[PDB]
Formats: sequence, C-alpha cells, structure tokens
Amino acid sequence: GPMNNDEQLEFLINYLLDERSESIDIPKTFSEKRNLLRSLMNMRHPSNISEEFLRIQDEFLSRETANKNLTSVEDISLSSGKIMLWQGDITTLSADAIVNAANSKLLGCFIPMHNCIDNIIHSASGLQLREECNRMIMLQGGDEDVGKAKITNAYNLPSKYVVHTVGPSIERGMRVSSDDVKKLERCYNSCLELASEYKLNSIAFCCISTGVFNFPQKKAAEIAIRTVKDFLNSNETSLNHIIFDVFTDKDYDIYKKLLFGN
Ligand SMILES: Nc1ncnc2c1ncn2[C@@H]1O[C@H](COP(=O)(O)OP(=O)(O)OC[C@@H](O)[C@@H](O)[C@@H](O)CO)[C@@H](O)[C@H]1O
Ligand SMILES: [Zn+2]
Repeated sequence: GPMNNDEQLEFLINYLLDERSESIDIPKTFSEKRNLLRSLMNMRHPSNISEEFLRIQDEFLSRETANKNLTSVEDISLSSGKIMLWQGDITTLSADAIVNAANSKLLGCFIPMHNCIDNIIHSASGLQLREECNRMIMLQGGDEDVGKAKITNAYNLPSKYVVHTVGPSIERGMRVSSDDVKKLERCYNSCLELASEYKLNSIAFCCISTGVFNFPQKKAAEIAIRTVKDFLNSNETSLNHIIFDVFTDKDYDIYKKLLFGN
C-alpha cells in the first residue's frame, strides 16, 4: 500500500487524532487538513511513535519541502565578503545550519498554528526535532539558559542542521540593558562557534529576539553584525557564508543600511 499525498495527510492526521482525547470532525479542504496536521504536531508532547508514522511523516514533509521555491546559498546576490543579506522564509533556505529562536524548554511551540519561527521550524522539520531536543534537556536536567546553542539534525527541512538558541526578552516599554546586549551577543557567538566546530560551510540566522521578544530592531542588527564580524576577524572557521535571513522589510532596510552604507 504505497500512499499518495492525500492518503499520507489522512494517515498522519488520523494517527495523531487517535492519540487525542478530543473529538474533531475531520476537515474537508486542503487548508483545513494541513492546518490540522500542523496543530496536532504542535500540541504533541514527546512520546514514542511508530516507525511507520515517522516514515510517512518524512515522505510527506520532505515532499512538501521539495515543492517549495527553495533558495541555495549560491543564489544569494547581496553579499559583503562572507556575510549575506536575504529576505525570505528560513524553512526554504538550503543553508547547512539554520538558527531557531527557541524557548528555554527547547521542545518547540505547543500553541497550535502560532507563527513564531520556533513553531514554523518544528512544523516543517517533523516531530523528531522536538524529540531530539527533549533528550538533550532531559540529560541536562534543566531548562536552557539564554545565550547558548544546541545543534540537531534538520530532518525534513532543506537545511542540514538546526541550531537552537534562546535570546533575551525585553519587557514592553523597557530599555535594553548592557546585560540584554551581552545575552544577544552570546547567542550569536554560541551559534557561530558551534557551527564552526561542526565544520559547516554556511549558517543562516533569524533576527533573534526582535519578534515577540521586543528587542529593538536597529540595536539587534548592530549586535548581530558586530558579533559576526568580530567572529570572522578573530577566528579561522569552515564557515564561508553567514546569512542574515530577515523576514520583515523593516529588518531588510536596517541590515542593508548597516552592511552596505559604506
Ligand atoms: N519563517 C521565517 N523565516 C525567517 N524569519 C522568520 C520566520 N518567521 C518569523 N521570522 C522572524 O524570526 C525573528 C524571531 O521572531 P520570533 O517572534 O519567532 O522570536 P523571538 O522575538 O526571538 O522571541 C522568542 C520566542 O518566539 C521564543 O522564546 C519561544 O517562545 C518559541 O516557542 C523575527 O525577525 C521574525 O519576523
Ligand atoms: Zn510559538
């Protein structure tokens, strides 16, 4: 019984629904079915699942990834030495490592359909990403501190690895402290160091802490660029491309000014 795309979606939804206590009339349209799969994956605490599920999940998500408009590193025109600036979706970029602005529990996002980068990454990667992270935290015996990095396989993403970092959060209407700056610096440093240790050719950062974490976007960009330039000026590294993956026009305009205003 080889399965077509729709049968794979049905199988995945039904497997996860059978695990849940709640009853949900199965949706009809493609948006409703796909969004249900993502919701159920989002909510699923780590627990053993069938080799069959994971096989089918991988086929489905891998096929979804292949059918996106993907970007290779060599496709990116806008570079300043090893630094690249690129606006787009990090789940469609075939960098060796992408950086996830993760939470301190590191299991991804359990809020269904939440468009934080953590949810988006886990949703495209597969449930193995949450599982790998669960193991790491279990063994660590504790929540992940801000300003660190853990690397995992990227699974069904077009990248090879996900580097998970937890950034500083700025409370509504409060200024950034020196400690806040040092924490964000540390996230950039820790990701660059880990990807360098793993002998990677490329890493793509998201704009850490500038979404829901309210880090002022000019200030964050200045830190990110300074930390990356200091790192390249001070270290031998396998890294040949450090990609600033921006998601908003506002971030693009900021990074463009800072990198190419010269
Ligand atoms: N597909 C995409 N590709 C590239 N960039 C994307 C993206 N989707 C969103 N972004 C951008 O990712 C950055 C981090 O935002 P986010 O709001 O995801 O992240 P942060 O502001 O760093 O806040 C951290 C929280 O999300 C975190 O602690 C947890 O609670 C998670 O569960 C912002 O610049 C977003 O616009
Ligand atoms: Zn979220």
